[PDB]
Amino acid sequence: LREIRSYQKSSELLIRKLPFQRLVLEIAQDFKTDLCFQSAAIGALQEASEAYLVGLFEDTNLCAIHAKRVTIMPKDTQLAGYICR
Amino acid sequence: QKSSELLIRKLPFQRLVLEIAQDFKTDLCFQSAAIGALQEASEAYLVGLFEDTNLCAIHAKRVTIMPKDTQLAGYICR
Amino acid sequence: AKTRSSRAGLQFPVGRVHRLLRKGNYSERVGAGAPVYLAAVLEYLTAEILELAGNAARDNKKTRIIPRHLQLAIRNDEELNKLLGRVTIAQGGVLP
Amino acid sequence: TRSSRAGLQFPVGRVHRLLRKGNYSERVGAGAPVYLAAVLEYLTAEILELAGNAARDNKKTRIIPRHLQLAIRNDEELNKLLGRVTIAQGGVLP
Amino acid sequence: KVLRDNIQGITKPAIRRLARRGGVKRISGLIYEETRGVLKVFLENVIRDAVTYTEHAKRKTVTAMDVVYALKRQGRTLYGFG
Amino acid sequence: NIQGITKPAIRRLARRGGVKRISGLIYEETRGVLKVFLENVIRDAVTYTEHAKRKTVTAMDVVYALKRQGRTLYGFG
Amino acid sequence: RKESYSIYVYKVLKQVHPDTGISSKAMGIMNSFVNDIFERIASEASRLAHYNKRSTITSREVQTAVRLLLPGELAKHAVSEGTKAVTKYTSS
Amino acid sequence: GRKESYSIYVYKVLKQVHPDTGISSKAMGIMNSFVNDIFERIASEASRLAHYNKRSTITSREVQTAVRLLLPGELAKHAVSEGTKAVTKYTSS
DNA sequence: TATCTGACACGTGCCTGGAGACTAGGGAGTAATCCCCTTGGCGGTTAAAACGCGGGGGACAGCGCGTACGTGCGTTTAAGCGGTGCTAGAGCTGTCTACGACCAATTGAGCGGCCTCGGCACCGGG
DNA sequence: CCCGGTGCCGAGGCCGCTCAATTGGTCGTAGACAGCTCTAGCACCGCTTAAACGCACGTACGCGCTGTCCCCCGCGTTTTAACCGCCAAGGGGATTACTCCCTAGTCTCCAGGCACGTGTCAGATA
Repeated sequence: LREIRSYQKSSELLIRKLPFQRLVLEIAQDFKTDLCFQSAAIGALQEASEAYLVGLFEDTNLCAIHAKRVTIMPKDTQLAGYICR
Repeated sequence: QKSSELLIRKLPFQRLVLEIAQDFKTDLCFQSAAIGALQEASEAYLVGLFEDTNLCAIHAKRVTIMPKDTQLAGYICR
Repeated sequence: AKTRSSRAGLQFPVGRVHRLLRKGNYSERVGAGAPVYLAAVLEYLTAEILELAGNAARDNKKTRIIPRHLQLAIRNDEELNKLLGRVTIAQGGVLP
Repeated sequence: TRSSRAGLQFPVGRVHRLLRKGNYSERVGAGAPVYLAAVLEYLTAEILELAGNAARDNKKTRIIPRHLQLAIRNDEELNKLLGRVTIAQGGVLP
Repeated sequence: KVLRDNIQGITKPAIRRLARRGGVKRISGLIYEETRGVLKVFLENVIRDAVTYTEHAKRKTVTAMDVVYALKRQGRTLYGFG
Repeated sequence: NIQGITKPAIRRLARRGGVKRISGLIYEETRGVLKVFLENVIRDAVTYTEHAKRKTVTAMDVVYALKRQGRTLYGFG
Repeated sequence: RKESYSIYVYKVLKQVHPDTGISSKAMGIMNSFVNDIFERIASEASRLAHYNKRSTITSREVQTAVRLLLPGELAKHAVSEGTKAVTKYTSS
Repeated sequence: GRKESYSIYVYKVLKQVHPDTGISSKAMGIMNSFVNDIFERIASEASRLAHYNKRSTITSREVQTAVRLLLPGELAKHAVSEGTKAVTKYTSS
């Protein structure tokens, strides 16, 4: 609750930068070797991914609340992904 | 399900469409094809809605869809 | 063969595609090979979807394809379904 | 100018150069850029009104992304318009 | 000629058949009114856009293509009507 | 590689998303989901880039890729 | 050499909230938002033109496109001010 | 009043694939609308690519990249293969 | 199950979109250069994360009771067919002309640097 | 932290260079308007019967409750790499200039496409 209010109040990014950058680069390497990413583009992916993720958890929480539970579960995320399409 | 024959009655649906349009701008005509297209779109949309509502109901371990389910589906559809 | 489609061994009308591209104001100029490529893609996709439609009709022992069959094919194939998952088919019905 | 002719702050000429360049149509009507510029002015005015209100409520004289995010998400119509929109550093509604 | 409350024209058995096609088995009574509301909202939205299209084209007759375009606005592309 | 998304990071994310209690499997599921989402966005961005015959993905590349996903991103020129 | 709407957004800011500033980061958001809305309306109007097989994007096209993209009351005010400005431009 | 449609070509492709199979008018109409829809979507994407790269012409390259974007993985790959093959075949003559 | 049939398939006739040749120009391919951002590597701090433990709030199961929904039967309503008759409006063509495209010529608005200044936070003492 | 002064640095004002907006005029034609025409829609009328409405019933499901058991949360402690700032260099994005090559445009030529007229079998009709 306190953490919920604290984080929802601010707009600082949550995922540590360098790890996320390494993730993005790993995926890109999987697609096509020796690509380069501007720090700006990695930041853009950071923002988009974090916002998307946040929305996903919002929907998952809605589903869990609907199911009378309080603890989200993989089932909830499956449902949120499915309905939204 | 096995078939595709329309499910909402034609004429009542037509009168519904006309009534709705009456609140936007009077004396508009509708090609029978337009009415048919609207009916098909509504049928598909409602079938999708009920599929999602059924998913939600199963999720809640219930069997009887309830308006709460519909609301949930509409909302998660963003 | 004077017709470009014949030149490319495609049943679709290359010339019509080119005319549409120019007339549809998608760009100022239209590459010579661009209509060719696009027509090839369109013919491929139509052939693909019709493959599954005909197979479904065979399963239904029907010589003629109908919207029911197209709906079936689109919904059953994962890829097409992803491509056309946001679509509605006249008298399409839905998968059981 | 032309914007002056219409009392709009937005660049009529700029909008006109864009309508032509972006190949949205063979030709472009004379009043079309005027109308479109006015519309853009109105929409930005509404966004900025709400942002300034939020900043005042937040005791800040300089607007920042979070303020825009709040303004957008709070107003029903705008939220409807920008529902698919994610704002850099936007944050989320409390 | 006047019109009235034709929303009820979507009778309970109609909605029940709809849901059945959707795979639903058991339906609460409260559903019917809610579904009627949702359908009304959906039609309001689509018809608003279709009528706008027509008005722009200086016509008095909503044509199927107009509804098709309106649906496309909603992102619900429709086939089989041109 | 992917596991760089620390459990606590997901916890913070969900907190911003309003969640209050989270099951253990949530972490792995979220990791996979985000992996898929990125895979998609980066595929599209890399394609945009390759078409431009460039070797360096650019912020605009990602912006368009998200635009295709119905994910308009504001604040990147 | 690059374009933007930043300065005009700033002028609007002074028009509406004389005593308020905006972060460059926020000005970027404002600029991209204007670009997005402009592009949406423009493409919408282009389709209106092609759809009725006219080659001219006249004010009428933009009016209907706005009436389509925006929600109800926002559209009402938008069309109001747009038509108003168009009239004035013709007046002078 | 002449009016365009791909019904003839769709019918031809049907003969190619399921030669012993007919098609209803409604199904043909659906196919016609489907072809128009994808044609339009690919053309729009190609146009946006052109204008993104500040290039004034839609060449084969743009359509290729557009197909790679719109279509899903396996379909995209197969279509790209088919398209490049057809372009090569055409340029050969 | 004929049969018929009209829905698909088939011929023919027209013609209109498509195709080929030539031109010219500007648009795109190429290279050459400039220089910036990108990576990469290190060391230092330290906040961030990783791990363990304890308990307890919450998920899950089971049970019991009530009741709202599915089923059926009988009764009622209007949806559908046709059918028939009228015309408002779509569509198509023909005419004119007001409006937009090009371009030549001029001007100051915008762009970017330059400076400067205090609002909001840095900074250095309480 | 506060706290007044710093400062700094992002806002904000100013400067000057300018190149894109403005303006004029011309010419073309897209678009406006009108006239005709012919369907496609509307209504209305009667009829039929299929569908819908309502009643009654009972029972399967929702819902509340309990009661367990255990999976997360919070805390503490220990480990880590994320961030940092620097610096080095170098790959490639940006910019420009130049060439040739492709495509719009035209004329000109004609045959596949499409409509319309016609035959005939897969499936609907009988």
